[PDB]
Amino acid sequence: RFLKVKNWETDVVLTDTLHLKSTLETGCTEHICMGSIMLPTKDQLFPLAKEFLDQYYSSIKRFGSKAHMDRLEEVNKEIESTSTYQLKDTELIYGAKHAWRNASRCVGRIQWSKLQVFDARDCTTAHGMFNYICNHVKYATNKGNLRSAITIFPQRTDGKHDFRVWNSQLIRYAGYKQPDGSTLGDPANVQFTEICIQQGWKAPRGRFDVLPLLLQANGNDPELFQIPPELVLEVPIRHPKFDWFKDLGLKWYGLPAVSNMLLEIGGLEFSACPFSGWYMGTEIGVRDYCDNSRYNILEEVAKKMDLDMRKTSSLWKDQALVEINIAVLYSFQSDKVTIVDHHSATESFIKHMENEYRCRGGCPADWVWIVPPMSGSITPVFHQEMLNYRLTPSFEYQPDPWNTHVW
Amino acid sequence: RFLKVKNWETDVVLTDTLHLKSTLETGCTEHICMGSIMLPVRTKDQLFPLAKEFLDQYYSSIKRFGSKAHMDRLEEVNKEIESTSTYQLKDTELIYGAKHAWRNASRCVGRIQWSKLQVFDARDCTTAHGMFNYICNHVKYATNKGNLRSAITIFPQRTDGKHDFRVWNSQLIRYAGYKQPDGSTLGDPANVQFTEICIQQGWKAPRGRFDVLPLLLQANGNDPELFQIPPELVLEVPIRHPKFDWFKDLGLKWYGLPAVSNMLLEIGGLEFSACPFSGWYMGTEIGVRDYCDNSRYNILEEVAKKMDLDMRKTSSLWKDQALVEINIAVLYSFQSDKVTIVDHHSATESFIKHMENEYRCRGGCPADWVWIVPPMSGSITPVFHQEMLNYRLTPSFEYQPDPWNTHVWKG
Ligand code: HEM
Ligand code: HEM
Ligand SMILES: C[C@H](O)[C@H](O)[C@H]1CNc2nc(N)[nH]c(=O)c2N1
Ligand SMILES: C[C@H](O)[C@H](O)[C@H]1CNc2nc(N)[nH]c(=O)c2N1
Ligand SMILES: CN(CCC[C@H](N)C(=O)O)C(=N)NO
Ligand SMILES: CN(CCC[C@H](N)C(=O)O)C(=N)NO
Ligand SMILES: [Zn+2]
Repeated sequence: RFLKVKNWETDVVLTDTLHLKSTLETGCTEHICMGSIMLPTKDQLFPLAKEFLDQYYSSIKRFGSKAHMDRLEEVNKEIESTSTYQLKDTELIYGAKHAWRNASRCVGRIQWSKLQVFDARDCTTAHGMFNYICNHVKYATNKGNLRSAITIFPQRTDGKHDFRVWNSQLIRYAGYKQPDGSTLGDPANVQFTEICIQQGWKAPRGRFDVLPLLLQANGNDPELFQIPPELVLEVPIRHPKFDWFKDLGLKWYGLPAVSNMLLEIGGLEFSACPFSGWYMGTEIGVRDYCDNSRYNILEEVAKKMDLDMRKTSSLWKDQALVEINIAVLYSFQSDKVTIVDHHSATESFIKHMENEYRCRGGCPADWVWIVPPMSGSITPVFHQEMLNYRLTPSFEYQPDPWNTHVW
Repeated sequence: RFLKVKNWETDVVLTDTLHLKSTLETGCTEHICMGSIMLPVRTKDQLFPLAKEFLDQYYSSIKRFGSKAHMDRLEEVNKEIESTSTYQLKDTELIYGAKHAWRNASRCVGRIQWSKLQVFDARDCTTAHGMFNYICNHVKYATNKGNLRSAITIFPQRTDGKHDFRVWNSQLIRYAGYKQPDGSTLGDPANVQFTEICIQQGWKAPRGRFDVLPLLLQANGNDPELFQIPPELVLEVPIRHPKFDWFKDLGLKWYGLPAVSNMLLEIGGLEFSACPFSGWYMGTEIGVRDYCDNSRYNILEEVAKKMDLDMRKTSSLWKDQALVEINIAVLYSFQSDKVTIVDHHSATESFIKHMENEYRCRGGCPADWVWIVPPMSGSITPVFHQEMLNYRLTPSFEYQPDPWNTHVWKG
């Protein structure tokens, strides 16, 4: 019931009690660990509501006060009457900050309490969604001095009037299969791009075409919009030592903004809740650039560095990887766009874990996602035992809308 | 039930049925994953089903399930258990058992090799000197002048828990660590406590940065005894770099034979508390962990100093740069001296092939992603992208408490 986690580099042992407040299921059993798997009515709603208001009122030191009991009554009244209920602005902000706080795959949670919440629950159309999103984009980007933000569209009702951003992130690049057989641009977005084209988008068929937004309001058929090019801050990639690096013609965008997740607060479901912070360097330079099913540039880069690519044991892939990652960090820092390196981010997360342990009784963390995709063991998180469990409010995966939508 | 795992790089999907045969616990529950936790005297009653399960597995593997030889062996084992409270494995079963413990070892990336294991039967051993002799022969055999061969040596099983055979060393070959009065450490900080025990037992310490530790060997529950492995049997590799000529002046070397000696081998309910085994190194074990962990030799600074990297900010990736150069050095050195070693690309790629074959032929391959993914360059290896299922099959290798914590000293 009381659980210990040990850091094997420092011997510091922490005690976790927060896991006893765990709501949802992990995917694991006593027989099988699924730690590495990517994706493992009125009566339902009141305990969920209660559980949430209880933690809310506890957080503002007013547990069992008049205002607390009155609110539970009011919400109780409203559920019984309307089958759903509405959050106060205060609850909405608390809920969103806590969904981030509870995100076990997020290394950047030291920042959790500095989140700008944009309430877009008064939104009714796709043009309105586009407006809200442009405003979020400009606010978060802040001319390169990035600020964390979330924009929250209206909650699910009967489930046939869902708000959804069909895009996986607000800003991503198009993917195109060619007669050649190869892939131009980002192979991860080939399918979404096809959906855009069949919906009407004139694709310029280039390597780094910022995708348009495909926005769905009120369960209606989704609609296309180009984000003002002037609002999409992009960074050309160069190297502080390699003159040739720029000739690869690589760029990335400054704003990482996940737009396909579902925010659950007090049982209510917010199916459109795009949020953004800022990049850790490895996300772009290791994953986006070097994954075999992504831009897959290691082969080209190693060539230009004239490494011996005959045998895997020369560590040529490893050498190029480091340089590509040096260039990403340098390019962002030179253009004054917020970015964090994996050493600094993981050092912060360890400090955050210690704060959460002493102030909250723990910190759900998924080691598989928290450890950076390069240089794992030279970052402190590699050596830190973590317990993974699901707390609410939460960000959840949800099915991609094209498989769900009834046109 | 059928469980699917996906590779997110290739979209190849595999189906696991093998997990249905898993008995032991993971530490995880429906409410908590303990997948990153390092560490999450049997009755007659508990012993017979364990023996039965094992013997059924053994007889199935040789295509003799339900045969007269199978049934006679169950009855013979049953009788032996009721009469003596334990039983003895036939040589054939011991070999099968030891190979399957390796096959089942979910944290081992080298399992493509599982069917090629030389098993040395040391169950006739009675004394610490006997153990020393067995271990010397294991080292010489496995080393093979640099052309490493996988091996395990199996000492007598647990009886009453008061007569255990144990190798107190965590690996047969390791370097001493010494805590200085000024709080710094000479040698390997991981081995300070064990080095202190050795000294107290009467080892005369040379007190340098790479002193091969003596063996501390416990036979039949007696107090352990010290022995020095003959130096001519300990193959070592001076570390140098293919392009950086100052690298040799760091004074680094490592030993060629990685030989885990502190684990417990479970076969058919029987417990083999001393079962040292060895394969060969994957380069990152030495170049990433042994050299660059902060709590190990911790050489990152000195290497980066010598490379003249910008060290004023982490975001130069200086640590990452030094790290790669050190790992190139380790692979180059071992290759140049004709000592078996495998790089993390080759080893992970082979593991994925192994894993896919096991799914097809066996119905699964339990694997601990946290341990399988190498400690540098994670996602440019195919294992990072492979979903895995972790579960516990027997025969198995298990952790056991350190013997200095449990031993009853006789004096
Ligand atoms: C402030 C800067 C932030 C940093 C440096 C950061 C860091 C990261 C990183 C590196 C990942 C892994 C991404 C991947 O591999 O695909 C991640 C995942 C995640 N983060 Fe953050 N984060 C930040 C802000 C935020 C914010 C503002 C939120 C929500 C308000 C958030 C919630 C999440 C969630 C839910 C995931 C998992 C997403 C998934 O499963 O795909 N993070 N974080
Ligand atoms: C043949 C070459 C082999 C290679 C390249 C290899 C590779 C590895 C590596 C890199 C690890 C992780 C080590 C660490 O981080 O401490 C490991 C773990 C392990 N391997 Fe192997 N292995 C090999 C042979 C063997 C053999 C012969 C056995 C036993 C018969 C074995 C059983 C295990 C076990 C039980 C672990 C887990 C150790 C622990 O939990 O501390 N392996 N393997
Ligand atoms: C199969 C495995 O779970 C998968 O590759 C994970 C591993 N760790 C990860 N870690 C992060 N941060 N992001 C990812 O997409 C992944 N992918
Ligand atoms: C806390 C964490 O489980 C621990 O540091 C693990 C991570 N993965 C590992 N993987 C291997 N191969 N060896 C290790 O010692 C570790 N250490
Ligand atoms: C969640 N993450 C954004 C994910 C972006 C993605 N990994 C990418 O590398 O493009 C993040 N840094 N939060 O803002
Ligand atoms: C288990 N592993 C050996 C472990 C050795 C350890 N990583 C070391 O570097 O000393 C191995 N390759 N087996 O042969
Ligand atoms: Zn688990």
